[PDB]
Parts: sequence; structure tokens; C-alpha cells
Amino acid sequence: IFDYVIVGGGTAGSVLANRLSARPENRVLLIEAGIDTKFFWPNLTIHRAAEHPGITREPQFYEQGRLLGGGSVVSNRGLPRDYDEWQALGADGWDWQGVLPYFIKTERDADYGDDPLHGNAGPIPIGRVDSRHWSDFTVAATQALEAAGLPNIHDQNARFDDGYFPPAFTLKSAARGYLDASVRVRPNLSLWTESRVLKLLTTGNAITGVSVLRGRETLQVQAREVILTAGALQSPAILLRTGIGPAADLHALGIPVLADRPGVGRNLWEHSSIGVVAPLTEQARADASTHQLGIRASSGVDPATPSDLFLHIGADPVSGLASAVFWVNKPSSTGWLKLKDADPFSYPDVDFNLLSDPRDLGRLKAGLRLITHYFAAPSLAKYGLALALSRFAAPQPGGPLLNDLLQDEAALERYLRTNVGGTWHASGTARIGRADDSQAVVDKAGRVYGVTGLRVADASIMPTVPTANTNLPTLMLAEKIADAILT
Amino acid sequence: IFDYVIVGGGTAGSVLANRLSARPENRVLLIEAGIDTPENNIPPEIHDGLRPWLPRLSGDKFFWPNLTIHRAAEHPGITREPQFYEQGRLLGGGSSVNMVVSNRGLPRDYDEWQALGADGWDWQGVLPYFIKTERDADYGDDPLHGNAGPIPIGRVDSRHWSDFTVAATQALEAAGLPNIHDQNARFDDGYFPPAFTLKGEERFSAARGYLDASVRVRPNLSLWTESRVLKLLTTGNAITGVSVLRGRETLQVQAREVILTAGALQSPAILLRTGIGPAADLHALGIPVLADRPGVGRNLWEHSSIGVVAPLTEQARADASTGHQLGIRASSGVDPATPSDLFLHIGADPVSGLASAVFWVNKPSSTGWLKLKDADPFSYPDVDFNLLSDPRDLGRLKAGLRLITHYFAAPSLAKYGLALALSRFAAPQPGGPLLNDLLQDEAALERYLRTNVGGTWHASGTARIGRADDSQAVVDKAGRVYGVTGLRVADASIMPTVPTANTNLPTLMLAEKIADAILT
Ligand SMILES: Cc1cc2nc3c(=O)[nH]c(=O)nc-3n(C[C@H](O)[C@H](O)[C@H](O)COP(=O)(O)OP(=O)(O)OC[C@H]3O[C@@H](n4cnc5c(N)ncnc54)[C@H](O)[C@@H]3O)c2cc1C
Ligand SMILES: Cc1cc2nc3c(=O)[nH]c(=O)nc-3n(C[C@H](O)[C@H](O)[C@H](O)COP(=O)(O)OP(=O)(O)OC[C@H]3O[C@@H](n4cnc5c(N)ncnc54)[C@H](O)[C@@H]3O)c2cc1C
Repeated sequence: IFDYVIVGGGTAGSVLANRLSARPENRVLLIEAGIDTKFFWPNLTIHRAAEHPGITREPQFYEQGRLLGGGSVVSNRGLPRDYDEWQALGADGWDWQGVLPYFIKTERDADYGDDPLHGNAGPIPIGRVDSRHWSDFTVAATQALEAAGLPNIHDQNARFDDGYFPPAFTLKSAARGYLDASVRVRPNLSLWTESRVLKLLTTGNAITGVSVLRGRETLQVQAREVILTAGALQSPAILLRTGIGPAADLHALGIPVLADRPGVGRNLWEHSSIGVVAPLTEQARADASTHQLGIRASSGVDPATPSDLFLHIGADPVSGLASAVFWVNKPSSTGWLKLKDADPFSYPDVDFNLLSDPRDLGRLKAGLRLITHYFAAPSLAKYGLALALSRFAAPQPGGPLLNDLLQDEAALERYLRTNVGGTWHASGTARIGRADDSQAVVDKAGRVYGVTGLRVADASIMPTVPTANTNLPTLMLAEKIADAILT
Repeated sequence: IFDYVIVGGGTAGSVLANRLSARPENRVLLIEAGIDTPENNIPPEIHDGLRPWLPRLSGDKFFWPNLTIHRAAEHPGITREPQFYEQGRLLGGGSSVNMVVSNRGLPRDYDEWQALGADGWDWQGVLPYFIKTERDADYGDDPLHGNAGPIPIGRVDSRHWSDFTVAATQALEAAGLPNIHDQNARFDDGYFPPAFTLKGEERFSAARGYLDASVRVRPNLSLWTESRVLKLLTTGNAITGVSVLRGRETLQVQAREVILTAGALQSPAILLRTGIGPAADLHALGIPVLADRPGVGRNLWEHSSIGVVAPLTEQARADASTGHQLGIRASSGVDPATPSDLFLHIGADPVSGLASAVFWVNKPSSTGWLKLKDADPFSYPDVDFNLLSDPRDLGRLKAGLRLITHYFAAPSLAKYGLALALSRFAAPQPGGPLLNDLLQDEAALERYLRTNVGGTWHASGTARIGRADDSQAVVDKAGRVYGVTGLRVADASIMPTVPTANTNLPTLMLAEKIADAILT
């Protein structure tokens, strides 16, 4: 009988395996469906933009890590206001002051590790490119940003106003930080790779372990506590197949209901993305030859949500393209997922419902206007780049000219509703909330309401997606939950 | 016949006199009601920059005598009284009598000025004029700063901080606030050594910056001190001169353009008396309406303020010795649309024996108005700042008091054992209720705040820039008054909103920009 069985060995699971097995008396098992460290869940499709008249949506492949260390290189925290809002929404203690010590605990900052908002002893090394190694292309971009009044904020992780910066990244995954060779040798930590949890085992309303598919056979593993860290799409599906979720939906599938929890699979957040590309002219190719540049900006669409855009300006001599890709980093739209059926091998039916709130369409237009503004500044205009729209994930030629789409706002709206993407920042499907909030799924230490023996401790638990790439925040949150468990 | 007559030789007037007279062909007269402050004879209570509070201890001497205002919105169960409102009356105006702090606000303030219909007045647009005004002693080489302008700006070295200040910073670090170092090129929440204008120990007003001996020698520049403009001279809808009281004699001065830079309470009164204002108000006083402009005297902004004080305990007084020290930009959480809506100072004064935490709402929702009492050129306007008319400002003030509580509970500050009590902002003194007791009694706190809420001398917005089709607008993007010709306003009156800032540096900026628009 294990003390803790952790379901899924990705970013959060690795943290928890490490932290919980640090105590010799904790017998811990981490189960991961992928290989030890093609690399994704095969044939996993999702609906992207909200159903809309005139537009025809199809299912799209959505990459989710399927390997030890999972989704884990850009490594950023978000803003104080994100975490203060998590507390306002019922995540007691998850305000900025509450999460900041866990952001510190996770990291070793090469550049700023002695500053009071940083760590210098954590397992995840974080650093930035020296802004002196910047290409002349990047420099020209910074001169255009300067002319609009943007400072170089240097360190996006301890300075929170609008501006530009060298992006912080982890380069030497969460597997090599948290499951290094010292940790894997621990006697009390087991680590099953290529092994897939099928179902949670229950005794009444207690979860008592898991059924696992390992090699060719199905095993039962008994457990005092089960922690789901299967990801924001699969953790809530596991909950739903277990009978934890909206009763009517489960009864429709013949699933016996352990607890009627209407928040399970709701509150699906993402960041809404789009690209702009141009072929590199010769000056631009040459200048680019000498993660460079991130930009935090405000769209002005909603005064309540400053710093709601993230943009990256870059040039790549290899594909022969300049690009400006960006996303809505503080959105208003949310989606949902539900089961297709009770089969443990089925993926859920996922609808991100992107641009369902028209403020997000407003934000993408504003971002596009900002990009035309910057590239009109002399130091970027000199390159004579011809900017065309593209999908965020597949930045390639084929889209219409930026300057011409902005002059046809109905055509602009059609293009964005058709081609809007995600940034793989799926979150919020098993959210933290108060004991008397009927849409909450877990308490402030990840314990699932309505049952015993079960926590959730991955990106599913985020009350909202933060103003950030979701890997560092997930590491933080796993750190915080581990500490609460250890009590 | 002057090309430009500038009414009011204060912060903006000084800038405009200097910039417009830089071209030999421009015949410029600057008219100032108060005394001269020439560099060889600055009054000692003005010249002392380490004690900028001293003009206020000289009484009336350096201010508009007996200028009174209404402060807090009328509210049932609280009577309010007229209160004296300091406004500079001498060359350099407000910058000759101020607390010497020099900050810009935030990009969002000016981006909002553009959204409100002030085209060109966004952050990108005002930034070059902020750079032009300053020579920053600490960061003048950096991208968002200047190193060659006439107003020197600097900060205390953090090394030189008292142990008390240092303890306060530890308390704020525990709250997760960084030292932002430079409040004028970094715009997130946190704490900093405030930026201020001084030349060594001496005050450095806009008069010293812009009206020095080398500029006063200009033969095309005229400067009339102890001379008070009474009326604008009008021929149809064109303004064509001024009448001026000099001693007991009244004179007329002809002008191609008149620029009003008389301050945010007096510039709009001049407009109203000329017949440029809401028509029904003017009819009621029998002033002939030259142009029906309902925004004149509306849109009066301010920063709403309160203090918290405690007797210095032994350790606190000792810690206070060792070395404008510490400012704090913070968010109230009242409205997610207005981050950084609070400003706080924490310090210890061994003279009074008082530690204090004074703060104001730096992005308010409430606005007030002024109107004329009568047509007499010598009367002051009827001014109602209408503070806490919008309940969110009450919430911001309660939120800042809670923030102050939290900070002072930190070990670095708790060790001092300070008994924090409420106070009016302008005159910090005993007599107010204990902070911790009054936060246990919301209705008592309300009544206290509504009774004792103060301003910060950041009056603004009473002749606002706005769009050529906006009934509430008074001036265009270059300060030209809609409905007449020959008249501009170029002072703090024209700000569409008060920024997240003490208003001296933003006024210098706006006068630089307006001068430039004029010269093009
Ligand atoms: C291609 C891509 C690029 C990204 N880039 C970045 C980036 O640059 N910066 C950033 O901050 N974030 C980025 N993200 C997002 C970030 O990686 C995720 O938000 C983060 O990994 C979420 O952590 P998690 O622990 O919730 O889930 P995951 O890290 O996805 O871990 C879930 C794990 O559970 C396993 N699993 C699922 N079901 C079962 C089962 N039944 N039994 C056993 N195991 C199971 C999966 O195989 C997986 O290993 C990226 C994501 C992707 C997909
Ligand atoms: C006591 C005090 C302390 C302050 N502290 C600071 C601070 O530390 N930092 C900061 O940024 N801001 C502070 N301020 C605010 C800042 O000083 C003002 O907002 C700024 O001076 C406004 O400039 P202005 O040109 O609009 O008006 P003013 O500087 O007030 O200039 C108006 C001038 O016109 C003159 N005038 C008026 N009517 C007539 C007339 N009929 N004829 C001739 N002349 C006339 C006046 O005598 C005055 O000189 C302070 C203000 C005061 C009063």
C-alpha cells in the first residue's frame, strides 16, 4: 500500500514525487504513461474557436506531453494581480504574497538570483539572453519600442509594468530538475514509466487506489492518497469517469455518481493566439545574423485588464521569415470539456470556446494595430517588410496582408475566428474554490470536494489562467500543494 | 502690440515665456501678480529647499490671501467649512512654494488623455517633452530620461537611508513590493526614493529654470511683476488684450494672442468673467455670453488625502536620525481598472516627535467644479472639489488605511510599538482616533474621512483639452480656446484628468508641448 500514488509524471507530478518522497517515511509511486527521459498524446483533437455564424470550425490536433517531465522552455510567473484575483475568487492564501515564496523555492535565477524576489537554490535554473548579444534586428525592434515609450524592463519575473525584455527560459525539463539522479536513487520513490492509469478504485466515497495498464496487463495499485497530475484535459476526464462531476451528465452515460460537482471540466482557460510574418529582405536577414525579445503590452480594450497582450518579435534566417506572434494573455472567454463516453481510452470532448467574449476579438485587433505601429517606426520601416497574417503554431506564408485586412474589419473578424489558435496553456478545469462554492472542484490544498483519498495538483486547479506561460506557475502550484500536504 | 501676453508667471507661465521668447521676432510679455524672485534676491523662506514647508509658515505672504474652497462632497450628517487653499503668488508660482517632488505619472494616464479626445497627448507623445524638461542626475543617460533640460531632478542615495526608512523597506519587502528605484521610468507598484528638484540645498523653481538672468536679458521678453490682470479685452469673438492693475493704476495691453497660465482655479474664472462658459450661469450674473462652453470650470480634479501619525518611541526616534526619503506606489484593489491608484509616504520627524504615513488617492473617480460668485474681477471663484462624491474614493481611502495597518504589523515596524492615529494630511497632529479602533467601526471611519479628507494642491482639469465636437471640451490639442480667437489656456486647467502624479512636472511638460505646438 503506497502513501501517495501520483497520476501523471509531467511538470506538476515530478514536483510532487520529489517533494513528497523527500520524507523517508513517505512511500511514493509516480505513474507516467509515456517514456522515461510521438512525444505527445496521439490523435487528441479539440474544438478551438466558439461556434459562430458564417464560420465553419473543425477538430484540431492539440499537443499534450506524453513523457516523464511532461509539458516541460519559457519560464515566467505572470503578474501580482493574477494571484490576487485567484484569492478574490476563493483561493484563500493564493495571493501574490502567498505564492511568491513558492516561485522563489522553485528556481535558480542565473541573472538575478540575489535579488529579494528571486531564488538561487531551486532545481529549475532560469536565465535570459544578454541584451548585448542581441542581433541588430532585435536592436532595431527595441528602438521602435523605445520610440513608443516602452522601457526595457530587463526581468519580466520581478518587474511587472508594460515593456520589453529578454525572455526568461530554462536551459542548462522538470524531470532533470526534480527527478535528478540523486532523487531517483531514493529508496522510497517508485517511478513507473510507460504505464497508464485507467481508472481510480473507490470504496464508497473513498478513492483507494488505481488500475494501471503496464506492459500487456492490468494491475491494481492500492493507495492511501491519489494525486491527479494528468494535465488540465485528462485530470478532469478521470474525475468524470470516476463519478465526480455534473450528475446529470454522468447519469446520461451510465456512470454511478459519487459526488455531484458541476465545476468539473468547466472553466477551461487558454491564451488566444495569432501570427504575423514577412519574408526577410537582405538588410533584415543580415541584421538578424548578429528567444530574443518579449513584449508585455496593454490592448486598451478593457481598463480592468492591463498587460493583456504578450508579443514576441523575431527573425529567423533559416525559414527566411521575420515574425511577430502574440496572444491574448489575460482573456475573457472560457470553455469546457465533457466526456464522450465512459471508456477510459477515450479523450474528452473539449471546446475552448475561444473568442466567445467579443473583448478577446477586440484584443487581437488591438494587438495587430500595435504591430503595424511598431513596424512603421523608422528603425523597423527601413526593412520594408511585407506583413501577412498567419496561424500562431504554423507561421508560414499564405495569409492576407496585414495592412489590407485592417481596412476590412468584417474580413478581419472572419479571418481571426477562423484561424485563432491556442498556446498550449490549458488550465482551470478542476479549480480551487471555497467549500460552499458549488462550481469549485478542489480546496486550497487540492483536495477534491465530495470524496476522500483524492487531490488534484496540476494546471487544472488554476482559478484563471495567469498572465504567463503556464509551466512556471504549474511548478509553483505543485510546490505549494506539496508543502500543504506535508502539512 | 505684443505677439503674446502670458497671464500668470508660475510653473507653466515661466516655461511659455522662455520658449516663445527664444525666437527674437516674438514680442512676449509675462504678467505675474506676486513678487519677483530674481536669482540675486530669492526670499529666504522660498530659497530653502530642505524645508519646502516654510512658505506655509509665512502665512499669506507667498499665496493668494484668503482663497477658500469647499473640500468634501456635501453628505447628510456632516457640515463642512470653507478651507484655505494655498496657491502660489510670486514668480515661479506653485514651483516657488511647493514640496519640491517631481514625478511624471504613468503611461496609462496619458494614453487615457488621448482616449478622452486629446490627440497627440498619449504617452508616446508626451514622453519627448518630459525628457526635454529634465536633467536627471541619477539616470539622465538612460532611454526614458534627459540629461540637458532646465529642471534638475534627483533622489537620495539608498545608502543614506535612516535605519527607520530601512525598517519600513523591510516591512514592504515582506509584503512582496520591490524597490523600483526610479518612479519616472518604471511604472509598477513598489517603493522608491522619491524624485525631487533641488540645486544642492536650494530650491530650483521654474523661475530659476526658465527665467534666469540669461533669458531676462532678451530684449523681446517683458516681465511685469506685482501686476495683476483684471479682465480680458474683447472685440467680437476675438481676445485682443488685457487690463492690468499695477499699483493703483490700471493699464491696457494689446495682444495678438493671450495665453492664460493663471492656475487651475483662476484661469477658468478669467474665462467665465469674459463670457466663455455655461450660458445659464453667465445669464444669471448678467455677463454677456461670448461662447456657450459648459465645460469651463467643470472637471475639477484633485488627489484626496489623509494622514496617520504616532508619537515617536525611543527606538523609532533613534532609528530616525541615521542618514523626502520613501514613497510607495500601491493598488487599492477597489477597481481593477485603476491599479496604482494610491501613493503613500512613510517617515519620522524628530522635531514634532511624530512618525507618519500620509497618503492620497492618486487615481480618483470623484470630480468637482467651480463657478463665479459674481462678475467682480477681484473675487475668487466658488470652488467645490466634491471629494468622495464617488464611493470608490472612500473605498480607496479605507484600503490604504488597511495597507498601512499591514505594513506596520511587519516585524521591522512592529518592534517600534507605534500607536497609529488619524490626522488631516496638511497639518499632521494628534487629536484623531486610533487607527486600529476606527477600522473596527466602519460608520465611524466614514464620518471621520468625510469630515477630514484633504487635497494635495493638485487642482486641475477646469479648462480641459478635448475634441472639436465635444460640448464639454474647452481647449483644443494646442490649448486654443474653442469659440473665440486670440486665446489659449496652457496650465494645469487643461489636463483632461489629474495624472497619477504630483502635478508640477506634468504642468512643466504640458507647457513645453503647448509652446512647441505654438511655435509650429
Ligand atoms: C508543445 C508545448 C510547448 C509548451 N511551451 C511552454 C513554454 O515554453 N513555457 C511554458 O511556461 N509552458 C509551455 N507549455 C505549457 C506547459 O508545458 C504546461 O502548461 C505544463 O506542462 C502543465 O503541467 P501539468 O503537470 O499540468 O501537465 P503535463 O506537464 O502535461 O503532465 C501531465 C502528464 O500526465 C501524463 N498522463 C496523462 N494521463 C495519464 C494517465 N491516465 N496515466 C499516467 N499518466 C498520464 C501525461 O503523459 C503527462 O506526462 C507548453 C506545452 C506544450 C504542449
Ligand atoms: C503648497 C503647494 C505644494 C505643492 N507641492 C508640490 C510638489 O511637491 N510637487 C509637485 O509636483 N506639485 C506640487 N504642487 C502642485 C504644483 O506646484 C502646481 O500644480 C503647479 O504649480 C501648477 O502650475 P500652473 O502654472 O498651473 O499654476 P501656478 O504655478 O499656480 O501659477 C499660476 C500663476 O499665475 C499667477 N496669477 C493668477 N492670477 C493672475 C492674474 N490675474 N494676474 C497675474 N498673475 C496671476 C499666480 O500668482 C501664479 O504665479 C504644490 C502646490 C502647492 C500650492
